[PDB]
Amino acid sequence: VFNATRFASVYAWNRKRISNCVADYSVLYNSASFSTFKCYGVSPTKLND
Amino acid sequence: LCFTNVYADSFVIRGDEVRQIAPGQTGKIADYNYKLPDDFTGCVIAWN
Repeated sequence: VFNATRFASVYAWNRKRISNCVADYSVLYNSASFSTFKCYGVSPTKLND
Repeated sequence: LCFTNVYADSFVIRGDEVRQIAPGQTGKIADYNYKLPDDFTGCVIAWN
């Protein structure tokens, strides 16, 4: 998702279904590469709980 | 206005991490170096 070689053009934006897997949003949120990481119905610290 | 006690805390950081200095924020400065209380009465000042 985050380390693909190429992303979609916005007019034809891609949609991947993440499922049957464990997610560690601390690996995302601690990563200083993200110039925006804004959450809209949860706090980023709660994504792990 | 008047002030009952006053303390100025001085330090240097990356300019991206200036946000982490606000109260209730989180990340390496706000977590392991310098945390403000949630009900912080005071001001945060920063310059390049």
